[PDB]
Amino acid sequence: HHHHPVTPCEAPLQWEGRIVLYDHNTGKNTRATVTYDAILQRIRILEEKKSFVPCKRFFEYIFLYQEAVMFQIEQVTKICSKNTLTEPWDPYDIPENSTYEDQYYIGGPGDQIPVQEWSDRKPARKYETWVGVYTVKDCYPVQETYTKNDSMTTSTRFFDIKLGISDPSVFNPPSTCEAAQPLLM
Amino acid sequence: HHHHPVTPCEAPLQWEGRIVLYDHNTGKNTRATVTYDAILQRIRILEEKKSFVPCKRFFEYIFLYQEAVMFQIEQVTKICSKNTLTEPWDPYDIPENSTYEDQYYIGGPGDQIPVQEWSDRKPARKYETWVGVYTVKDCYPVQETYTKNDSMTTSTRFFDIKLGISDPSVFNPPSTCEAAQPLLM
Ligand SMILES: [Ca+2]
Ligand SMILES: [Ca+2]
Ligand SMILES: [Cl-]
Ligand SMILES: [Cl-]
Ligand SMILES: [Cl-]
Ligand SMILES: [Cl-]
Ligand SMILES: [Ir+4]
Repeated sequence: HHHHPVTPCEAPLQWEGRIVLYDHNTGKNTRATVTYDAILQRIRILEEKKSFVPCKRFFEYIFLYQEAVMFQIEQVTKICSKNTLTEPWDPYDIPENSTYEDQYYIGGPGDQIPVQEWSDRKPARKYETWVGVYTVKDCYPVQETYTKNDSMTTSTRFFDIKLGISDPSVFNPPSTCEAAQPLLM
Repeated sequence: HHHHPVTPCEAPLQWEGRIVLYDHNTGKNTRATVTYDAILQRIRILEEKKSFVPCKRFFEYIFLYQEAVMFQIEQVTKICSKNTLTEPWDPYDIPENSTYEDQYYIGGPGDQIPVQEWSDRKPARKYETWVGVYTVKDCYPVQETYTKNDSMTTSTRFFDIKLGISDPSVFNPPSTCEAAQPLLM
């Protein structure tokens, strides 16, 4: 008998890593290099081009939540958009009041890792809007599903995570962002 | 005035590296990981698959010139061919009697490398059948063009070369080569 943990582990506050964003609404899998900083509430997201995908435009996003602004740079053409942020900062961590779902091992004999699953499950709602899988040892994000705001659901996978920000230069918006608010999409 | 060098540098005898084979006769660019051993006169060549090339079969070649045999393994299906070698061993080096052509730098200010060009040029023949480019410092192969045997010409580029054979296991033919001489092509 293992004690149901009273609160979730604390996710790391700063890291450089890579994600896949699976958007169910359009079926698109966006691959990205991420710089994540829950202390200054900024996140920088660089989309990746793969061989022979049939879209031609790739974006860098710099979310600066402490200055209420997001910059979106078309990577090739360097066209920059500057937009106001209305929405609060949302960390990649387990909220304090989350429901404990389970603990299990991912992978094989010898090469396997213990992880935990948390959710926002509560008896009043049939369906969860949030599920997070996090390592037991270091509380690193592994996967999140997020059903939020009338039924736009995303699935995020996280990998190659490295504690710390070895390159803070990425949060400086480029010279071209003396700029306006386009919808680039 | 630099003295015309009396003999070419001596190419390294053993290395692991990668090549591109450009065959003019068919236009095909074959990318390969190579294990090269001029002492035991063996060479092992592993073709590389790239995303969405329209051929489906990729070969490992183990040339054992000291036992007069070559093994060709279809990589996925592991079908093995065992063939006799009639042809003598040919090293990746500059033959002793080669004509000196030139010395120059490849690349830019700060990031540039000095290399030499040798050939089999002689006044009796209008066209060279062999041209080799080799580093000045270490005599590493950079590029060869080979017009030999009625006008089948190949161009080879060499890169990521590492002195020594850190993995001799590659010269052991697989369990499936209790086997016969197919033409796989
Ligand atoms: Ca969150
Ligand atoms: Ca040769
Ligand atoms: Cl790719
Ligand atoms: Cl790739
Ligand atoms: Cl590829
Ligand atoms: Cl690739
Ligand atoms: Ir690729």
